Amino acid sequence: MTCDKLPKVPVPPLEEFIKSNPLQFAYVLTDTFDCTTRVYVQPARLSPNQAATALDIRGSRIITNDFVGGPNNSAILNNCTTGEKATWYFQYTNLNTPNGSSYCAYTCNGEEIAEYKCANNNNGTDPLQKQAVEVAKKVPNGDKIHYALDNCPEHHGCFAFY
Amino acid sequence: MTCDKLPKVPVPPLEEFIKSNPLQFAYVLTDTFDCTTRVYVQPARLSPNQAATALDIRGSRIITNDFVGGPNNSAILNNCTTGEKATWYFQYTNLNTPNGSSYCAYTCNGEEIAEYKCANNNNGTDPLQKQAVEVAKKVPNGDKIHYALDNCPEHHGCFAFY
Amino acid sequence: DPMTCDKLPKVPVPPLEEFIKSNPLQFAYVLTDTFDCTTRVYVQPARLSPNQAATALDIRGSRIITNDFVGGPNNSAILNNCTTGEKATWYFQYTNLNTPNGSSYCAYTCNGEEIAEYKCANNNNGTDPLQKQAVEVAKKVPNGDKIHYALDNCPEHHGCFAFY
Amino acid sequence: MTCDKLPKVPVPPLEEFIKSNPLQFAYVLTDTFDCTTRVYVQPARLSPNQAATALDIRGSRIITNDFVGGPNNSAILNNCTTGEKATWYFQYTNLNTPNGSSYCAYTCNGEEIAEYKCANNNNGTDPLQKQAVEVAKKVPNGDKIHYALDNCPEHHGCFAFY
Ligand SMILES: N#C[C@H](O)c1ccccc1Cl
Ligand SMILES: N#C[C@H](O)c1ccccc1Cl
Ligand SMILES: N#C[C@H](O)c1ccccc1Cl
Ligand SMILES: N#C[C@H](O)c1ccccc1Cl
Ligand SMILES: N#C[C@H](O)c1ccccc1Cl
Ligand SMILES: N#C[C@H](O)c1ccccc1Cl
Repeated sequence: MTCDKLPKVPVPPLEEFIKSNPLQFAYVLTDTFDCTTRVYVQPARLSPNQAATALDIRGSRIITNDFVGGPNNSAILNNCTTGEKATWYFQYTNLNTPNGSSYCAYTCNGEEIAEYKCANNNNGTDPLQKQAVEVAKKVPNGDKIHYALDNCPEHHGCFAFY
Repeated sequence: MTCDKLPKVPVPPLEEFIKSNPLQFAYVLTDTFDCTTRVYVQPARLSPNQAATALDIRGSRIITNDFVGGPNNSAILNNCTTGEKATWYFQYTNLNTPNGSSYCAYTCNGEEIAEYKCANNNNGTDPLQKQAVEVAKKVPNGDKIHYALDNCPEHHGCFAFY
Repeated sequence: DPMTCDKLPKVPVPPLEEFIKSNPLQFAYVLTDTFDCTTRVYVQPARLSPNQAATALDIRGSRIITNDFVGGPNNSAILNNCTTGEKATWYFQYTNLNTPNGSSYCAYTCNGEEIAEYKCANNNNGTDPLQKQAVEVAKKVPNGDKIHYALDNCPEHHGCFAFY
Repeated sequence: MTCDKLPKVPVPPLEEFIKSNPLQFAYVLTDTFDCTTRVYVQPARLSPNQAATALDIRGSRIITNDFVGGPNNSAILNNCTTGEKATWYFQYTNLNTPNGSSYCAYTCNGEEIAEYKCANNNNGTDPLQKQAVEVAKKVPNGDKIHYALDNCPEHHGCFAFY
């Protein structure tokens, strides 16, 4: 019921995320991540630190964050444009089931939730995702968590991009 | 000698491209693909057509194109914002060698080259890439082909994105 | 250097007289194909206009698109399409009007962080160095890859310099 | 009473016409210039001949004519689309009074009036315009001269254009 107290499941291996690509966010907190597709990328061959990268794609705009594993099943995201760091966790993951992939992740401002991202590739049918969203919405600031896919731009022949 | 007569090698399996991710374009024709990172994405689980997607990323800007195989070792790209189609070929591919990946790809305007993209993840050291560029530069419009990675924006903690 | 449309420069809108003294201009770079082969003429408000909105005329042969405009906050102009009633909020990336080498500017309207339309006008055959740097910057924002040179393969004139 | 004998007042300086912009035609002869707004444009900076241009605007359509001074207080118009020439005169002008601007202009087919255009930006209140029209109507073919602004298309937020 406070953000610091939410579940922290192990971060799955990178290949599980790459196999899930692409995902879309069904629920988010700030309207930044509305109408958004997530793609995970392995580190560049010549990258010395070997950090993987999350791509958050909204139409023709992309947000990029390198990420590396931290303590307490955290990931630390490095905004590629800004240099800003955030500590993220998974509330749960459920990748590459026979009904597809879902997960919900979050980052905190102490006991409040600063950002929330629930991703899937199965149109929101995972029963885990339903229960996770209910829990998150009761954490302080969680009232802003909303369905992210309601009035999105029309497509021009691509399924996952517009 | 003319664009319509350039080599057209078989398109590698999608897995070989995804294993190469991310790449950058070392040589391009127009200014569009300067300072750009390419990421290949598989089709969304629920996509009926199962077209894969090419992501061309330059800072906060992304250009997206679904692609499918066509005749004569072609790929037909569908621009995801416009629905415009372009027929592309590979001049050569050399993916996932012990020295990394490279390829050069092109699209024609009759006998002229309209666009050219040479990708790698090994800082331009594949000897195939140098010979391919020297050939393409001699095709009509090919004089515009240029090194694409001078004076690109500075990074903020990520190796492959900015 | 600025990475999204919402972050582009917003210079002060010059007095309308500076635009009218620049008439007519042509668009060298645009985003959609609507404003290819296009000449711009600025018109003061009609004497009897209730709101004193000036008008931008975008002329392409025998066709015209018209937008009333008025000043808004943050150096914006709010445009009112006279045919449709559609409104849009425009800014100037830069203006360089009435120099000893003529006039140029680049203006834009955003769809949030993407550029929705772009219009680089001049009357000096695209020689202003500001215009080159501006175009390069605007192309790099989301959707800016569509910005193109607008004056290739336009219809032949019949004896008028600026209209066809 | 004959078109060739109508008054031919001096063509005012272009600046006086530009200061009057925009005008509308209250009376015209043919159907062509019903529901029409007139805007005058100076020559382009790079025009070698330095001819100004009259813009006749009717919704989304425009007729354009460069014009230059000729003998007898004439203007010679050059249609920018068709190349057609016509010799025009002013019956009177009354630009930039404290009650706004009006004028009446004409072109002849010998003794007949071929086209007539009375412009104003004061809703037709200049007494000169009334007397001019009554005179022109008595010229051969002047029976066709009519009020031009009756059943005009509805507007969408602009005063002078639709
Ligand atoms: N598979 C799947 C989802 O339907 C989807 C739709 C649009 C964009 C991305 C995704 Cl994953
Ligand atoms: N590996 C590698 C390359 O150096 C590189 C640098 C920057 C962006 C992408 C790539 Cl592939
Ligand atoms: N459309 C358009 C113009 O080029 C413009 C840009 C910015 C402010 C006003 C105007 Cl009319
Ligand atoms: N002055 C000038 C330009 O060359 C020009 C050519 C054609 C139409 C308009 C303009 Cl401004
Ligand atoms: N109204 C009118 C005429 O067509 C005209 C246009 C420009 C200059 C002179 C004249 Cl008479
Ligand atoms: N001022 C004035 C006139 O009433 C007018 C109305 C509509 C279009 C143009 C003009 Cl000048």
